Amino acid sequence: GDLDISDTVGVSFWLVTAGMLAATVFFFVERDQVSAKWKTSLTVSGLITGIAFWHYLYMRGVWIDTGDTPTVFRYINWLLTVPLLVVEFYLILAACTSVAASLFKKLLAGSLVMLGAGFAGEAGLAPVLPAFIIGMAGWLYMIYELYMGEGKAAVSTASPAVNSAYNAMMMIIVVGWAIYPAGYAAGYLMGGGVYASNLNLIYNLADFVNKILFGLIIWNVAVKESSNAKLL
Amino acid sequence: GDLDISDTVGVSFWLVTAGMLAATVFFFVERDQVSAKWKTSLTVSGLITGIAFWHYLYMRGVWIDTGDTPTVFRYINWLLTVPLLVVEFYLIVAASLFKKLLAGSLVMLGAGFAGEAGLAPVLPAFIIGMAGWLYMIYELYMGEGKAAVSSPAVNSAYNAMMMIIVVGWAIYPAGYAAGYLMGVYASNLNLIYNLADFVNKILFGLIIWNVAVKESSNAKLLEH
Amino acid sequence: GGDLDISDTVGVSFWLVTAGMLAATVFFFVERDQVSAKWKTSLTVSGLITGIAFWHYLYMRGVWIDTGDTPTVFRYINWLLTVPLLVVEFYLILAACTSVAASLFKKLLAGSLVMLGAGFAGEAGLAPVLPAFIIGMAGWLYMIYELYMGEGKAAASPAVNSAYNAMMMIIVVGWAIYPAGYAAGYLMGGVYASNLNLIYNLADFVNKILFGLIIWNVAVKESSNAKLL
Amino acid sequence: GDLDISDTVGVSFWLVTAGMLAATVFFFVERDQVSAKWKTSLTVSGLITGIAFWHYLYMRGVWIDTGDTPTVFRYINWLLTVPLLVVEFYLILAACTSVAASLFKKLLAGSLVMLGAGFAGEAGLAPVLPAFIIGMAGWLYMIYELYMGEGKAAVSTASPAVNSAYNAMMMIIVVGWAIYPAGYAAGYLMGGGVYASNLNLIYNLADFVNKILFGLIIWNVAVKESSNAKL
Amino acid sequence: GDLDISDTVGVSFWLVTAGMLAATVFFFVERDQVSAKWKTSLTVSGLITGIAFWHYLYMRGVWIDTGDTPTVFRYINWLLTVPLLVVEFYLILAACTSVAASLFKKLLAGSLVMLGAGFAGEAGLAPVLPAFIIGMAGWLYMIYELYMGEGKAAVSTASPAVNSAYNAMMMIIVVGWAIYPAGYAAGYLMGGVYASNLNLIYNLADFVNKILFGLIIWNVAVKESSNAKL
Ligand SMILES: *C/C=C(C)/C=C/C=C(C)/C=C/C1=C(C)CCCC1(C)C
Ligand SMILES: *C/C=C(C)/C=C/C=C(C)/C=C/C1=C(C)CCCC1(C)C
Ligand SMILES: *C/C=C(C)/C=C/C=C(C)/C=C/C1=C(C)CCCC1(C)C
Ligand SMILES: *C/C=C(C)/C=C/C=C(C)/C=C/C1=C(C)CCCC1(C)C
Ligand SMILES: *C/C=C(C)/C=C/C=C(C)/C=C/C1=C(C)CCCC1(C)C
Repeated sequence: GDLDISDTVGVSFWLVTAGMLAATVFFFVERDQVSAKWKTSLTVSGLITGIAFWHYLYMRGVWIDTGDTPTVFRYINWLLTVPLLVVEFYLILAACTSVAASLFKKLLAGSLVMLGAGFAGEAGLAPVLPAFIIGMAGWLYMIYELYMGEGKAAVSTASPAVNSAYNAMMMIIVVGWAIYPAGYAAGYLMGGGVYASNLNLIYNLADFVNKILFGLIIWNVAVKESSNAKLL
Repeated sequence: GDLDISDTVGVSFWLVTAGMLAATVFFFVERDQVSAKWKTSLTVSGLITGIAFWHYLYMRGVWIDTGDTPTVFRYINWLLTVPLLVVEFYLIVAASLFKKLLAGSLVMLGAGFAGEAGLAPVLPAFIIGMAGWLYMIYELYMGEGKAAVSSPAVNSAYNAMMMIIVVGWAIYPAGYAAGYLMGVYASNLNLIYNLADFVNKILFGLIIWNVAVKESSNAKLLEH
Repeated sequence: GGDLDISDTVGVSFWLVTAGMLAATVFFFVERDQVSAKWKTSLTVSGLITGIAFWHYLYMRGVWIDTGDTPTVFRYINWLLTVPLLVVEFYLILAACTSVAASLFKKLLAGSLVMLGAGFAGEAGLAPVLPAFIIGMAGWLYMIYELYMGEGKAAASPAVNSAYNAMMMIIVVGWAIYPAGYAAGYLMGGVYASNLNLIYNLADFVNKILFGLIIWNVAVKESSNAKLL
Repeated sequence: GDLDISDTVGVSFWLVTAGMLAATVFFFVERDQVSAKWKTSLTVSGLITGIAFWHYLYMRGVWIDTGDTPTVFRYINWLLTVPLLVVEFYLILAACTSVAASLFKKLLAGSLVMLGAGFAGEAGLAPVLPAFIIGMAGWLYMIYELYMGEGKAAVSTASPAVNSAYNAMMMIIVVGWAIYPAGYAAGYLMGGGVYASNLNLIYNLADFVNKILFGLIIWNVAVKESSNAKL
Repeated sequence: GDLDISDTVGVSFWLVTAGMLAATVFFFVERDQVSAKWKTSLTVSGLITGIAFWHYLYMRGVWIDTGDTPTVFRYINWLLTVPLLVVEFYLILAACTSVAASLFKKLLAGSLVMLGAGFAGEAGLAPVLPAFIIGMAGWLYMIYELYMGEGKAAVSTASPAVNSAYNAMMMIIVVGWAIYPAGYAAGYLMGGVYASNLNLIYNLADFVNKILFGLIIWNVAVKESSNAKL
């Protein structure tokens, strides 16, 4: 049975699964193109893409066998991978800020509320819009604390590579992550049934941008910095 | 079809299965950032998560398929993994302590199993289980443990292995207690076991990793 | 559970190329330790191209044997994932030769996406077969154009030159087998299912394995030469 | 359904399967902890544990499914691994004596007689008692050749590591290997019926001792030498 | 159930499958015991045994389910692996002569005629005996070109290791490969198909020529790499 090109959510799942699998191999193998300062970052990136891979196989499974949005798998994957992205965030902060381990506590706290509220909405354990609002709070609390709350502590200019990582991190958590709540709105906040296709299409683009492309930017910083240190 | 959310135990199983997979990969890959002094410790850590992963697939499998607590899978998994944790201490008087810790661990698990499998009433089983566990902690003080291991990095490792067997390990008897010694609560029992395996196998290996990476970086830094 | 059907010529070809991508992937990933930092990402990308092909070859061949129909979607999804990856390789190479390298990447991607879009519309019956072929060649020739004339018309290293040529050579001579196969299938005025698949499978072998091999040969030579210091 | 605890043999296969899994990973991954002097040894060590894992999977399948002692799988496994262990013995002996090549041939001949006889017994192609004796002769001919025959050549303490590995080889053939004929006696040479439970339990233990544990001995010696030689 | 010991060839398939599995692992892992000169060699060797393994798994499936000879899996396996052994030969040849590229194309052409012929026979596409003679000609032409043709161009003392690898290559294509036609002869060239002998001989041939030949190269390479460091 060839892929059904009409099942475009079907195809999206397929594409992203391959993207996850590839990225995963790429992050692990390229660990040797970066130095000890950078290796653990690549491990975590690969680990994030890796877990998404397996969860993508299951997500696609259920879509195709039932045509229902795979909410529980979706959130289980976020539950597992969001904390690790937070760990990448922490790893970056620890290079340029005194408050890195305290921030990590609050960023984690943000993310759990963000995710729990989201899930409540989609699970029908809470009305959609209220749940969206609390979720948004969670996400925004993280942004707040990172740049305006406790995070305002240090913006150490010391390393061009660390500024890049820091820049990339901001970019991902602000515009990067914005794709998910966009997804949630499209699916649940237009006119009450669920617009299941557009929900999943957007979620799928968001995991690609946020798991694969973020990983990719960090690797590029990592390789560039690694190579300049070699020259010297 | 989609994962059934109302099955909290099923979900917990899923999550730790993934945690174990992830940790196993992480320990193996990260061996390249720790000196020869630490590599084997990371191997052993990866082995523990590895075995736990396979056993989590089956434990989960049983739960979804029948609703029964996978007691034998659980205990067999501990039987394979707990010895490897004790090995990690020997890697740190040594051969004597290992043998004593092993015996403790085996008395501990044996009694636990006895109770859960119905080969002994649960309370006496709990006491002998507790005795075995308690004997392990004892041997790390007045006993053969008062051999002040020369090496700060060795000490941070040892301290953290000291702490895990005391506070980390307590989650299991807590698990047993919840399930068998309250007013069987299979659901609560499996939730605490899951959490205990998660904390103890992942975080402990994370500790060793952390010490090892720090020690190794410092030692390559003094190579100037 | 029987022996491979010998009558089924298309099956044998799928089977073979499947194996070839499998071998190739292992080859490229393993051999990374025979090339320098300057070349390693190339080999990775090379390996990911063949690895992703491998998985899709497994599905393609299963679609063929179980139904006998042509695996258009699996075939195009495969190229959608691998072609940009091949363009990334051109970018990686071109990062030496010019400072305009990031521009070319953007343009070559757009060209190739058009090339595959046209082709797909053709085989999918979303657009008539012959005009689809035309827009197909447009994207392709546009790619070839921007490399030979236009922007890619720019320049300590005797290896980046061979790899450059390798690229210019393959995107012209190598990639040609694809529209050659499309013509064979849909442009004889039914659909020539077997010829199509045989040529595509042949093109994939040549362009994914043999291209990867050329880069490997350049990287290996350069790394052992630069080692003499 | 959960593992059945009353099926002792069943549990034994499960434990040993998993041990073979872990040890395979252990011996491969740990190769970067030993010098070029020892790597191939750890490779062969992981191969033996590796091949044994796959066979343990099948052996356990058979038992769980039929209750029959999985003879052919057992001896197929031994046929693939014993020659490898004999290869490891040759490598050690290479560092000790000039007679190393003929010893290897002699030992391979011994072990094949040994395994052939044992198998004929268990598969019912020969009486269980005489097969055992020929089995034992092959085994004993190996031991003889190491201790009194062409192997009385040179103990030659070239290295403290080579000397440790040599002695490890010398012990295992005797004390470690002895578990197998003991298991075979227990299963075929003591009763009315075949004592399959004991037989499988003892073989399981013997694979564990000889593949996993003996592999760890080579690993131990090899890590110590390599770390010492580096400084 | 337990493996069926009466099925000699069943068991034969089992034994070489596992040997291919082991040998693939051996060769990839052991690359860190040889220097850059030899690493690709070991990679090709692993690739040969790796392809063989996957094919042996299908070949055994076919022998159990049907009891028939898996002729197409076998030749498909050979079609993938022989070109690779020839690539290996070219790598050996390149350190010994300057006519290596010409030799590679010659030997490959030889080997495809060799395989196409044997297959045509076994598949029933061509009478069994003329097929044998033709396939045999392809082989012999390969042996012609190495000993008396373009191969007469040069030997090499440049290294005693390259000289060993050369010698092994010359030996293998003569005594090693000879096991294959012997098997065909056994199977199709006696009375009115001796399927067991054929398959036993071919499994033996794959073992000697893929696993054992591989081991010889590996050995040359570890000696040479170990001396090089000294
Ligand atoms: C790897 C996955 C990542 C980094 C996922 C991030 C997901 C979010 C930031 C989701 C956010 C949501 C809101 C901010 C509003 C309520 C529910 C959401 C979950 C979809
Ligand atoms: C990797 C798994 C580990 C380290 C498991 C450890 C389990 C224990 C320390 C359990 C202790 C128990 C008691 C002290 C009494 C009741 C039964 C218990 C076994 C689970
Ligand atoms: C790994 C796959 C690669 C590099 C595929 C390349 C495919 C092409 C260059 C296909 C080109 C086509 C045309 C130029 C005409 C219209 C449609 C085609 C797709 C088959
Ligand atoms: C990895 C497995 C190994 C090294 C197995 C060795 C098995 C033996 C040495 C068995 C010996 C036997 C006899 C000496 C008496 C006859 C029957 C036996 C085969 C089990
Ligand atoms: C890895 C497999 C290899 C190297 C196979 C080699 C096979 C041959 C040299 C077969 C030769 C045959 C003849 C020389 C006569 C014609 C029929 C044969 C194919 C089996």
